[PDB]
Amino acid sequence: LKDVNHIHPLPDFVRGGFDYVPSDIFSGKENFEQTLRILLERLEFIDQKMVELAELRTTLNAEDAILDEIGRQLGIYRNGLNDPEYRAVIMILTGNNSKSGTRADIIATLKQLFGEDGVTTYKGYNYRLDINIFNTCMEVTDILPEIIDMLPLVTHLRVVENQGY
Amino acid sequence: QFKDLLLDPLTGDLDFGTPGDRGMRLALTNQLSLRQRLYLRFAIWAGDWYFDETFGFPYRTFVGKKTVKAVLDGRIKSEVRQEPDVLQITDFQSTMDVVSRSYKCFFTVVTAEGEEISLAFVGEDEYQYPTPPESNVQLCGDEGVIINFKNKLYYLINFRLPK
Repeated sequence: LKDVNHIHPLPDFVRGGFDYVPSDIFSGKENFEQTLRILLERLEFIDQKMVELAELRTTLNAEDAILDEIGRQLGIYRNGLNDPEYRAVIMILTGNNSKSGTRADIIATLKQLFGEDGVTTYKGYNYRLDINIFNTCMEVTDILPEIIDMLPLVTHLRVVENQGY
Repeated sequence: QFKDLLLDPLTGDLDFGTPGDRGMRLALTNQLSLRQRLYLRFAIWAGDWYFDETFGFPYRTFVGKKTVKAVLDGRIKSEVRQEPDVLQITDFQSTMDVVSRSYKCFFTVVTAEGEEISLAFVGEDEYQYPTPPESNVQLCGDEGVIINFKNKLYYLINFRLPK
């Protein structure tokens, strides 16, 4: 019924405070109101930017200019990656820390990179595993090094990518 | 002498001034300060201003109720004397009309005027520091000593001859 995240712009900030004019003594004088409005409306701008200072620092929306700072703390350097996929690698490596490389587990990680039906996985008798891609939205060669990391120590892997079925 | 932002007696907004000298002004004369100090004290209904529940006048007690004129006048006349710089109240014409149910009183208040104690915070200074001399006047004299003497001689020559 209520949002748990209380960090939001204050609703109707301006009309508040004006509500503290005692008994409409000054209201309708058009000389005191403008002086008060001009000062209060400055806080509006500062109040608004208080959110982006917290909202924009999250990894989901962080821009490349500062996303590097988030990656730097985790040891994931930009190298030659671009912004749209640099976000992906950060998620992939971080998610690897609570993984076991099971068949059900592997499907889950690939799920975040290719939608619901964009990926499928065949399995083979002698350590063979196969990955199929149908709806890639980013160039895969640069993402490939991580795709190896979350697999068992002895996996034998093939990678094939195509658009659609 | 209580300083504060000047309130226009005619409109109630801040007295930004005439179109030729628009700006902001402070209440300096004790008369102007006391005027607005009474105006605000009477205009704010008791309890309606947050941050101070005890300020204001309790109009709700009288308005809308059958009340005695004499009781109201006492309270009206008492709130005025809460200011520490009120000398006296001269006259009080309290009248009530039963047809329209309106009440309207008249009175005036007398207050003296004080001094400014210090001008450090307001505008100007009262001293007359000297002016440095010009050119070689200091080390060699001044010509004005000649001009004044010449003028004195001329005026004395003028005086003796009858006119």
